[PDB]
Amino acid sequence: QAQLVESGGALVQPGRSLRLSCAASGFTFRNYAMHWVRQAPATGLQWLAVITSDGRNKFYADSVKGRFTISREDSKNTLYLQMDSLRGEDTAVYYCVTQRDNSRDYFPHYFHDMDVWGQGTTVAVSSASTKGPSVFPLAPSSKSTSGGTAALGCLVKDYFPEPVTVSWNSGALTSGVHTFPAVLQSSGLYSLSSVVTVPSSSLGTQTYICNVNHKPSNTKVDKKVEPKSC
Amino acid sequence: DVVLTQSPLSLPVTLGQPASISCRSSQSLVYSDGDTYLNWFQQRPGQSPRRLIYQVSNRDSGVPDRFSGSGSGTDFTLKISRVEAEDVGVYYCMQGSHWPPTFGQGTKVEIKRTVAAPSVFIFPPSDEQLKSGTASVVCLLNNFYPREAKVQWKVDNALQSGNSQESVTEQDSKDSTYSLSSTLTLSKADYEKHKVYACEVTHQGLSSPVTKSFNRGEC
Repeated sequence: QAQLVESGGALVQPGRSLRLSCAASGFTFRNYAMHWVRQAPATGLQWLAVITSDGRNKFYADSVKGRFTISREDSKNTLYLQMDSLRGEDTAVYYCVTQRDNSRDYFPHYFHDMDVWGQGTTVAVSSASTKGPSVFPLAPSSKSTSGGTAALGCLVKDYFPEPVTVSWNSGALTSGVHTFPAVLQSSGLYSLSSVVTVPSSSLGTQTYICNVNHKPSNTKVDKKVEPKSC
Repeated sequence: DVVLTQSPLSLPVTLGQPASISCRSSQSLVYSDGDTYLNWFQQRPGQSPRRLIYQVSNRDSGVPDRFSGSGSGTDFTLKISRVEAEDVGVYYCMQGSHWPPTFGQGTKVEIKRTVAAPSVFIFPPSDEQLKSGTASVVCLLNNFYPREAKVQWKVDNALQSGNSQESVTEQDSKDSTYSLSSTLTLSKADYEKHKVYACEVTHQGLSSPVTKSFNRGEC
């Protein structure tokens, strides 16, 4: 049960620096070479860096060599990526990656497997401002009832950069949830809705709370969604 | 670096039918140990890639038997014997033979399923949003197929243009449907000048256009 959890994604002004972290669990961290890989439309999936199990050797992709630094702190089960001199084209989701197989624990065998991935952390490089979302209820009513189904949701409006996450009732409600892709408004701010479908008969008996997290602005909002009597 | 070219880039497949994805490499992927480090990955939206196949043809633990890999040298194939709903997503080949490890551009597997009419829902703006001077009206089309749908906003029977935005989900991994949001944005002033807010939906699965509407102040 090897697990990787990346942190640190944020909006960065062009030319500035950002450090990402990766917390490793469920495996003996010091026994594994560790990598960073990113994903964007411009780059596709692009390997960036590796550090050996013993920390002595590091290798880097041409695109980031001389700007990005990989390091590890085994006592903290943590991998780092120091990103300097950031550029628009560095805008991407950044993943921590390792492998289950460390049979041949040296170059180039730690490039063969790449089968343990984190959840990713989003880095945006732009001349723009961080803005936390406003969260508004999409109140259920007869107008959001269709046969045996009712819908309710939360509107997560006017934030920058991506991304936001939405849970419902702290994860007790997962069935019928659709969190829509964000759309960029004419203002240059993102907006999305998260909706959940419930039995039509359930309206007026249940408490619905959307849990919104905008890590780049360090914003968290719990918004209660109550029916409109119409 | 080694360039991997996938074909096709979009792969519509009928539920239960076979799928084949090609990966071609700029150079032989045979490494100096005589082994070929060509892997296939499975990525769902907002999810990380998940390895399915390693060293051309070896299935990872827990990977369904319907996934198989073949090929040699510069030409490789991922085959899905019978596509299931949970197979929707983007598939990537990856080579680790000649560092740096590189990935193909991704092939998006789209499921062709039976026609499903959307359920249509409308949401008035919140009092909280109106206090900030803006009104967002949201129309939801839930769990429909195919993706093609027309949403028109009417305010007091006035067809709106250029004041709404749509978002469509990726195909659902259980029922192979899409959902669509349409958001109409008005000033508080324009919102409170009109009574009837209506979402009109056209879809193959609907026998006639469906309207969901509310009267401001009733809701």
